[PDB]
Amino acid sequence: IYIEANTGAVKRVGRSDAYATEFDLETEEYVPLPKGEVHKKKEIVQDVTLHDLDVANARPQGGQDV
Amino acid sequence: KAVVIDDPPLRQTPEPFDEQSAYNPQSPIAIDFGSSKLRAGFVNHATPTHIFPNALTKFRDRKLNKNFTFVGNDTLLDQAVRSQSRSPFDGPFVTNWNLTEEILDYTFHHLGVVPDNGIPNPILLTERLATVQSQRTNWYQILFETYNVPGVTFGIDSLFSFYNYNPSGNKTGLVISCGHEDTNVIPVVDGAGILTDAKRINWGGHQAVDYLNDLMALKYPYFPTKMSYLQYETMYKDYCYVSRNYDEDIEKILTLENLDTNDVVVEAPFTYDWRNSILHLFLRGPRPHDSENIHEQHQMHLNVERIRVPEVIFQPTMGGQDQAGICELSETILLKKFGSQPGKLSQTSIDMVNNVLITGGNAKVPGLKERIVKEFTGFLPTGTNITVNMSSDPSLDAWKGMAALARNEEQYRKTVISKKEYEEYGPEYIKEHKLGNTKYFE
Amino acid sequence: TRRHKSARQLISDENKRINALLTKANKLVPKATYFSVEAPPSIRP
Repeated sequence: IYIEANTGAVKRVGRSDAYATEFDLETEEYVPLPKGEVHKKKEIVQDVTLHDLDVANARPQGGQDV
Repeated sequence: KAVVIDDPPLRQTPEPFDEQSAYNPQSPIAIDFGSSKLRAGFVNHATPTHIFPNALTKFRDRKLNKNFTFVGNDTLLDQAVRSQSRSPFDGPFVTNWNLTEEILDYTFHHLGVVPDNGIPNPILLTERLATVQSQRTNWYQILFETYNVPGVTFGIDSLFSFYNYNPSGNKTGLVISCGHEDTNVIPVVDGAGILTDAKRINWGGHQAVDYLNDLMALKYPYFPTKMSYLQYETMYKDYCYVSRNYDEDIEKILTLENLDTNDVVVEAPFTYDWRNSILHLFLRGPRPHDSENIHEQHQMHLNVERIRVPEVIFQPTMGGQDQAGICELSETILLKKFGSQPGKLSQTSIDMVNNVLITGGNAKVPGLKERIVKEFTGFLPTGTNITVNMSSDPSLDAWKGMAALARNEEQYRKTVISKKEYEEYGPEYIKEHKLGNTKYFE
Repeated sequence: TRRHKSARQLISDENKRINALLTKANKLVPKATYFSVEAPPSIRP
C-alpha cells in the first residue's frame, strides 16, 4: 500500500511477490517489496497563483474526488 | 582449464598413542559422539588429541589369523579398507552396538589409559535433542555396565557451543545448529535451553550431498564412470555457497554475462544457435560441445546447483519434507513467543537478537552469515541491533564447551550421575539441568 | 543379546509408548518429545 499521513491518501499497488505462488493463474498483479525504508521525509515548496484559489472555491457543481 | 576430482589421499602416518606416564586417573575424559566426526580429548588440553570419523570395518587375509580391528584413521590407508567401511549411525540414531564399544575401546587404547576393573575417569558425553528413551537407556547400560565409570553427564552440542562462546552460563541468546542430518533452532533464556520452544529440521550435510548425488545422476544419465560418495562431498564442499537473494539469482544464473564466471567444470578420473539454447547452456555452459572426443564425455558442469543445494535449509519444500525454513521458525520464535506482540519486542527478545550464535559442522559454506544478517534485518522492526557470531572452525566448539564446563568451572559436579543414584533410581531418569535434555512430560 | 533394531521401528515404538502413557494418564501434557520439537509446516506458499 501507499499511505501519505499528511493528506490521508490511500493507494493500493498490488499483492507481494511472496504471495505469487498461492495460485498458478491469478487476476492480481505481483510487485516486489519497496527497497527503501518505510518512513521517508521530504521538504517541498508549493507554488499556487491567486486564480487557482479563486477557482477552487468557485466550483458550481461541487467538489470532485481524487 | 578443467579440474579433475579424485578421492582424498590416504594418510601415510598412522595415528599415535598417548604416553602412559602422563595419564591421570582422576582427570575427566570428554567424548563427542558426532555423526560425521568423533571428537575426543582430555580436559587438561585445549587442542583435540584424536580426530577421526566414526567408521570401521573388518579385513580378510589369505593366511587366516583374524587379527584385524581397524577403526577410523587406519581405514585411511588403502582403498579396499576404506570402501567397506561401516558406520555405527543409521539415520539420526544408533542401531548396531558391538561396533560402538569396539570403537570406544579403540579410543580408550589410543588415549594411553591403563585401567583396572573398569575406567576410573568420569565421562563427559554429548547427546542429541529429544532423544528416545531406548537410546538413553542403553547408553546408561553400556557405560555403567561395560566401563564401571563413577560419573557421567548428558548434554547437547549446540548448548555446549553456546556455553563455550559465553562462559558466564546465565546469558540469553539464540543458537541455530546445522548438524550432519538435522538442523536445530534452540532459544536460550538466562542460560537455560528452552526445549519447549526448540525446533528441529530434518536436513543436514549428508542429505545435501545425497541431493547433489541424485541431481547430478539425473542431469547426466550417460556418465560412464560411477562416482563415489567422497567425490560428491568434496564438490559439495568446494563449489557451493548460499545466495544473497534467491529470486534474483536464479533469474540470471544462465545469462551469458553471468555464466562465464560461475560455471564450474568437473573432470572424472579415467585411464538454431547453441547460444540461444537454454538446454545447451544448462548442460555444458558457455562453451560449444563435441561429443566425439573422450575428455568432455567425462565432464560435469555445476551452474545452478552451486546455490540450489545450500538453499534448501531456508526452504525445505524442494527437499521433499513439508516443514518451514529457519527464517520462519526464527521469526515466530522472535515475534510470537516469550511474551512478544508482533511490533513490540520484549527485553528477552532483544537480548536473544543481540546474541544470535550459529554453530554446526555444516556451517562451513560461505554466505551464511551475510544471508542471516540480511533476513534478520528483513523481518524485524527497524532500529533493532542484530549481532551474529561465527567460529573459525565450528566443528571444534562443542568439545571445547564441555572442556570449558569441566576445567573452567567447579559446578560441573551438579550435573554428574552417581552409580549409587543409578542403582537407587533406575534407567528411567533425567537430570533437569540447564544445559541438556528435559523431562518428556510436565 | 539384542535384536538388530533398525531406526525406522524405533520411531514407532517411541510413538506407541507415548500414546500408551497418554491414554493411561487419560483413563499428562507432553513438554519435550521427539514429536513436539519436530517442525510445523510453513505458512507462506
